[PDB]
Amino acid sequence: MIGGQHKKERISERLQNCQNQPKNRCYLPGTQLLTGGYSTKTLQGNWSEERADAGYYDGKAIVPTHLSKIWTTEYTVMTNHAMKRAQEQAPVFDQATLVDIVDRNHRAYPTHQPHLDPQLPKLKEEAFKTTMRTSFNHPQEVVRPVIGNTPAAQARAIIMRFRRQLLISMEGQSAFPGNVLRQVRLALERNDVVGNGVLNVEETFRGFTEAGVETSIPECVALVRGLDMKGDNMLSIRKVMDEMRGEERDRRYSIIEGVYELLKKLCSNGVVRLHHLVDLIDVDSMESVLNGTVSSADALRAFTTQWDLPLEAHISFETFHTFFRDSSFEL
Amino acid sequence: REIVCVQAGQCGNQIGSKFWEVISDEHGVDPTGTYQGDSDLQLERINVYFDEATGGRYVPRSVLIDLEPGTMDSVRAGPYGQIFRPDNFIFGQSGAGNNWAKGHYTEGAELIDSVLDVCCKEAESCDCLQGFQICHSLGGGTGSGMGTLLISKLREQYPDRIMMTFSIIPSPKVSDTVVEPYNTTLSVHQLVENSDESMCIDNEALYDICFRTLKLTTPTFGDLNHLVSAVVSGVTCCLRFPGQLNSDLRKLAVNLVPFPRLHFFMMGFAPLTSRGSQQYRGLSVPELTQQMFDAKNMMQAADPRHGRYLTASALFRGRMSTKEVDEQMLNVQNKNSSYFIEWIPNNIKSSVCDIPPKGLKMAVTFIGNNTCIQEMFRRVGEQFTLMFRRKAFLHWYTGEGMDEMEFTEAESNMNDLVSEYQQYQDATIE
Amino acid sequence: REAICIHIGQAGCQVGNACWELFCLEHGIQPDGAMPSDKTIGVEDDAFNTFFSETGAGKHVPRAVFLDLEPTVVDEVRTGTYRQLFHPEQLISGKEDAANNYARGHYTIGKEIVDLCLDRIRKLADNCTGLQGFLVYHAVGGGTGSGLGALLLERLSVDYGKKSKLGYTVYPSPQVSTAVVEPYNSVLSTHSLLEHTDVAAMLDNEAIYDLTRRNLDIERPTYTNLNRLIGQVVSSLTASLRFDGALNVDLTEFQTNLVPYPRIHFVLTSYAPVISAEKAYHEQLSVSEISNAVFEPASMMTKCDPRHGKYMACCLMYRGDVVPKDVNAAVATIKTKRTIQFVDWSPTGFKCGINYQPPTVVPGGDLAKVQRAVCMIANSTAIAEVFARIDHKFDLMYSKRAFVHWYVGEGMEEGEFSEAREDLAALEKDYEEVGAESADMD
Amino acid sequence: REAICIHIGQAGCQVGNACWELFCLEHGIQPDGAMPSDKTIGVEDDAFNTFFSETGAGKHVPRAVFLDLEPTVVDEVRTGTYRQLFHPEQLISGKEDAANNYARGHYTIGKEIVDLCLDRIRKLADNCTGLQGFLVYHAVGGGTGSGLGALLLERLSVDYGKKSKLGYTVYPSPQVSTAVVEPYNSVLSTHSLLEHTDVAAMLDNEAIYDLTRRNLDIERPTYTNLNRLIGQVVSSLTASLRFDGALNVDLTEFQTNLVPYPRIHFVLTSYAPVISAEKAYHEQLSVSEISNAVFEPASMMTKCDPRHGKYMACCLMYRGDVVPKDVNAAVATIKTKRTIQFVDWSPTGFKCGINYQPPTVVPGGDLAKVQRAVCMIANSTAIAEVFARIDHKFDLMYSKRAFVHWYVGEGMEEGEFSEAREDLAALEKDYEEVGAESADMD
Ligand SMILES: Nc1nc2c(ncn2[C@@H]2O[C@H](COP(=O)(O)OP(=O)(O)OP(=O)(O)O)[C@@H](O)[C@H]2O)c(=O)[nH]1
Ligand SMILES: Nc1nc2c(ncn2[C@@H]2O[C@H](COP(=O)(O)OP(=O)(O)OP(=O)(O)O)[C@@H](O)[C@H]2O)c(=O)[nH]1
Ligand SMILES: Nc1nc2c(ncn2[C@@H]2O[C@H](COP(=O)(O)OP(=O)(O)O)[C@@H](O)[C@H]2O)c(=O)[nH]1
Ligand SMILES: [Mg+2]
Ligand SMILES: [Mg+2]
Repeated sequence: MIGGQHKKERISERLQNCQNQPKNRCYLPGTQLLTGGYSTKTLQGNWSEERADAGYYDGKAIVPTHLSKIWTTEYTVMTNHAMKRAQEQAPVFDQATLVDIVDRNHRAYPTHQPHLDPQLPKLKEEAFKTTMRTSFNHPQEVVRPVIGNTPAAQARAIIMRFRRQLLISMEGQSAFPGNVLRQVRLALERNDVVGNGVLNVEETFRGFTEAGVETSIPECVALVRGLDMKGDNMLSIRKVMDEMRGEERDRRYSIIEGVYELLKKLCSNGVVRLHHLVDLIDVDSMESVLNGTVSSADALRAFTTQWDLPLEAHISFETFHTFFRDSSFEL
Repeated sequence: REIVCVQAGQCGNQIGSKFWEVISDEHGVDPTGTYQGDSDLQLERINVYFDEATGGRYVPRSVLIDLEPGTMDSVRAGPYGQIFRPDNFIFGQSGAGNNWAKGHYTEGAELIDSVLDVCCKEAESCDCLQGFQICHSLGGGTGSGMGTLLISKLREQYPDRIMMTFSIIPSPKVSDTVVEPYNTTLSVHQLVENSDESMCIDNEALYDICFRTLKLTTPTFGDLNHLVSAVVSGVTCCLRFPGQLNSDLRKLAVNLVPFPRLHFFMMGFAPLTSRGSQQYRGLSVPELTQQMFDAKNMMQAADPRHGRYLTASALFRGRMSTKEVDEQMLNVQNKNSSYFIEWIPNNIKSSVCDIPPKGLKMAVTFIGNNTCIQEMFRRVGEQFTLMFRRKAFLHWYTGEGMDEMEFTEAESNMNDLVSEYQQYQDATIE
Repeated sequence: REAICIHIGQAGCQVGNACWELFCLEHGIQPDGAMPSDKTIGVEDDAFNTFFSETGAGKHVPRAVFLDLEPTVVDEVRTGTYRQLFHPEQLISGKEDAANNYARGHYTIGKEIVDLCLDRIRKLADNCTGLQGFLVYHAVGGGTGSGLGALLLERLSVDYGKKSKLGYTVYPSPQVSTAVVEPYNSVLSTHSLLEHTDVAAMLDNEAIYDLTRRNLDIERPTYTNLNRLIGQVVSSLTASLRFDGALNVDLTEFQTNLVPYPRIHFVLTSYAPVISAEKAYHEQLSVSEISNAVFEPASMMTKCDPRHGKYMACCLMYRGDVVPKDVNAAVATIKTKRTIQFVDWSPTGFKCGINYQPPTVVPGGDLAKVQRAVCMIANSTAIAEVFARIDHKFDLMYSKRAFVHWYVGEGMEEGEFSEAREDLAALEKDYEEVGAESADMD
Repeated sequence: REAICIHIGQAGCQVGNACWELFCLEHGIQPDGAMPSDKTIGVEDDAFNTFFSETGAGKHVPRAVFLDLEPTVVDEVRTGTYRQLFHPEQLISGKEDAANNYARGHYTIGKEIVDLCLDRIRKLADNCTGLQGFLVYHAVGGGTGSGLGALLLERLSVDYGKKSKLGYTVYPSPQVSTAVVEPYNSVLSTHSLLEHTDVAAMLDNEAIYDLTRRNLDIERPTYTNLNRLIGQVVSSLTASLRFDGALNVDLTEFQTNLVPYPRIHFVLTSYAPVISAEKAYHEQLSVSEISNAVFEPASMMTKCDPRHGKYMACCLMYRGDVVPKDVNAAVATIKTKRTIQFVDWSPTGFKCGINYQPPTVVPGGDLAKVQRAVCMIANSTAIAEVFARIDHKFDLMYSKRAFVHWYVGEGMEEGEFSEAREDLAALEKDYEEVGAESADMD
């Protein structure tokens, strides 16, 4: 730790007038941890293992000197870029834990260093578990492969997981099919702050959490990196929604295009508007209304609202196509 | 099923202090003696090593004996020393003088009755008593003489229980005392008659463990005694925790000893790795088994590669599959088939315990019955024959009162032990 | 109607946990012993009675004892999840183990425990009105299972007499091994078991490990998997008592059809649709496919190859959606095969059973859900190979009197080794004579 | 699916530093062996396995050993930034250098260190399940690279046998030179490499200096630039194992396609879009331009002119956005050219590979970012001119025994010089005979 302060004499040692070798702590004058006749600063003997100690400290001041800058090795110049990033994080202990480390209290063998083991807390929670208690609990209480390190692979896997979660959940089911993806898209749009239709990692996380999907920050980092095509870590809402709809089969496309071509010929100048669709639809023929579980007026009202357009808006083929890909997601 | 511990002499008291630190840590006992653990699984077998004091406290079932109180004052001053019961410390007023005859005959018979009284008071308190465990050095004075005296008396008084010993034996390279061969020879003669199971440790082997495997720059006796405390506390783990295949000291003896004189065993403990390397290699059953059979990791100077295994036992701690254990033991037996005695169809017993030591995912302790134990005794007998022909220091022992005939009997008995191991080494089906 | 289960030692108690888990989940008893009251049930039902009895308050309690000499495993059962299901008297535990010594269990220590066990079994047998046998689970490799199992079977055989005793023993695997002294304990167990058992189902661990590696996709199996497979087998065998079916099979019919001579009661086992959930949706599982499966040695739960011997009798139990005509077509196809051979004195080699209840699926389990299953128990001379190898290992050790001082010191005569070894030699000759085709007749 | 890297001496370790920098940055492993949380989410992948193995805690550690007789370069690795990436046992260092003496490395000093190296490689190779070759980096001009590289390759070749060994070797350039004794060491090295290597790639520093002056605009290059170019070449050759592609090329296919006779295994290497950022934005870089580029001698990384010989085989690796039809059209256009000639016994002269992963960009690097690249290794008789010049320099020095007393003092017979010189003379005659324009029918 900085400045030592755990290699120094303790008050109990001073009061008891303790000597050196019973505990072999080199702090008294004239005694020092000599490896090969020299200090650990010199590369002789067992310096590598002594430098691997949990309580090791090197006397390097944080404020640097001039000759360190002047005297550099070619290897240091080659590998300095990674060193600057690698020096950001390091484990730290308080003083009581350092006292425990120096006194080497709880160890299976003399060289066992449990404080340097990153899996210690899960070991502690995992301790004192018996085979039967794990294997004989209460019986009531108890994926397409994707290959490659490419970010596109990660994005595809995450998209598939999200789609499966939405199918099993099915929030916001309406009287007319096609409201799940609409709710997800609206939730994403609501958390945009700028107005240009792009999102970053944190807003993507908040939006997908509001939409009902359980995620984490690394998931959103991977997704935004995978779906990025212009190098700015911005996520386009249109692109992600198009990927959430998925690949479309041929029969559904054929029916959609046939219905659109039929509707085109019944209008003037081949321009179709939304009130045409509202007037011409035959809502009382669905299986959900003839069986007797959804009223016809409610179904028509649900259909009219899902377009998110005024009654005089021009409905192109793109809007019709997108609307009925959204609806096919539930059938 | 309760064990009673006896700690004798300087080495025994020092090893005991580290052992009782390890046991108190594993069961979450504070150095004040208060239970502070975090699972009920710790409490249901606390009786095995601890006695119950009234409010919070637990007290450890151990007898401390020494001829000069210097060690007792050192152990009472240690970090866990307060836990020990005051009435369990028995001491005299003058040292053993590194002399077997003094320790056995003059101050031994004077003190031994008060020790037997304490051991009986401790023994009769158990609801069911398991074997005794003894720690002592063979090279010393009070450890060898009074320890073997006490062992003989307890074997007279409790012949149906188990007798287990951990014993320190003189290194081949540097002596700490000039008269080591006499004390060692007399003690091995007493042990081979009296003991049920005996473990032997060379300090040189612990130094080689530390330097080659752990790469310690400046090891101390605390490290050696920590390794020893680790194996001793490991052998009993299946006695005191649940597991898929429970085991017991008597079950170990039944599987390890083919004939009643062949009860001297080698020890090892597997997860050992240097502070720099531990981040680089995960624990797994192949790694533990390969280190476990490497002679570098065995705690005696004789190496298995010059002998053959009659029998071995491995106790595994942790949650792991049984198939991997069984197939590893089969693969080691099949690939190295010349090193296993052929008239026994399967030499390895396995046992599995769910709860590893804290901060390790898995561990195994290994007990081995190998004919290479004959090499240590032969070397000690050589040094004895060089000293005895010239009566090099014999007047001390004769002045205490010993007959020279004891030395010739003890030499003959050790030579017969070496011969019996050598004959089974070179035995054949015919 | 009723059956009493006796569980001995470590393997028997751990297998008991899986068995009672299955019987609870199949009948629907909760871990606290109370069935879900629901709204109502239209007609009154009784199938549980084979394994459970109800109190006047409607709690269920099971007809079993757990016997051990060491406390740890039974105390583990006592502290587990099923604490309230078992009656506390049923869980019997001693102070100290038999330390892999048959002699300690039989002579010294089990003699103290047997009278408590016999008093509990008597109290169970008094609370029955159509008891039709004992089922026993134990391992012969350990000390208490062999010694106390033999002593208790002897006492049961004197007190109860003619009542049947069916054992599901776990014998030592042919190259996987766990303890050094296994041959002595298995020989001495088998000597007592020869006189005092009606049908011995023999199981090995190496076969169930192979089965879980090959068919299921488990690289690192553990005993809970093996015990769940054994539990499935036991549920299949006892289903004939408990549910409606086309062709029921009472436990006395197994002994009548499967056992030709009173010593020839060692049998082999095999279970067909061991399959994982991912494999299960790519394949149909028709009657003829699972019937073809049960005769391959890759399906067996014991380590022996039946192509090196001759079958004497087979009993085939089908449960689930099966029609008798498909069973008949399958058996006729098996009969056509040239690598399956029957001794010429057994022309009508097969017994069939057909039950409507499909196998239950356990929440943590590894088997898939399937509409039909078949289970086989069969008597074959290939079981001689299992003994000859144990006896050879015994001869190897006994030539040097290996470890013998433990057995003689704890109270057993040296003579006891030679009698048992000669009895197993006679068992080898029984399998030689029974397997002989014909003599020199005119 | 796996490869093990062995780095020897100064050039091989310094080139290794650039290689492992690149492989880390390409996969995304941090300098401390970890991998960030977003690379390991959503998909589960194995491509690292060719070069890294993971511990059970998820740390990555690389499959390499570093061998040197002097401490300084390995101590630079031990104290640098990548300290935590490498396992400390893998970094092996001796006490003192081989002092430009082949004899000191091979006979006296390497004999002490070689058994540790073999033990580390064995411990690595046992923890593998699809090892598919050894990659070796060394220079033949220095003492330890020649002597210890030969000794280690001999031992590896006896112990591992048939497994392939591919070497990247820096030979002495035809007029830039750094030490006097280079001809002796290069001849003696080449004698060992003939028997114990499957393909040998030849490099000259003078060519990479020319390439860095001509294509890039760097007047004053240093070893880090050359080592980064070499690292790019190695990444191009090993990319076929690690990423998806249209036409994969396994490391055994290189050896099958490139080597016509067992001695004729020395290949030339070149790389196409070495280009600066200012030129890169002035030009399109279609497939046909880079295919035409790889055949110009200004693109080569070895100082030889291929116009003085005939090609026997070429292997062209395309990585990035390329479609096979343009590769076919390009190869047909190359085949049309009159200054490119193939031996008449090799009619089907080309092997192609196409991989989708584009080349990675290193933060301090000098290459531009480009959508596609091609790398070529080719076998040609022109290589015989390099050996003839080495032999002339050897003959000049050896006629007067100019330095031989050092070699004789460190343990070598004078005879070994003449043996090696006669073997390399036979290699020259092999390249004369194999290259024969035509044989007569009579
Ligand atoms: N299949 C299976 N085998 C088991 C199980 N438990 C133990 N075994 C095997 O049975 C043998 C050990 O027998 P044990 O039941 O432990 O012996 P024991 O009855 O406890 O006898 P003692 O040790 O004297 O108490 C070994 O071969 C084990 O592999 C189990 O749950 N399932
Ligand atoms: N491309 C490149 N060439 C190098 C590098 N280091 C040395 N060389 C060249 O390789 C030759 C020297 O070989 P060395 O590697 O120094 O010899 P060595 O392996 O250290 O052998 P010893 O001197 O005995 O230790 C000279 O031609 C150098 O120009 C390097 O880092 N990159
Ligand atoms: N391993 C170990 N050996 C010890 C320790 N203390 C003393 N010894 C050794 O034991 C021998 C001395 O025996 P000692 O205990 O003094 O005999 P005593 O005088 O009868 O108590 C010497 O070989 C010492 O090296 C210890 O703490 N650990
Ligand atoms: Mg038991
Ligand atoms: Mg050098």
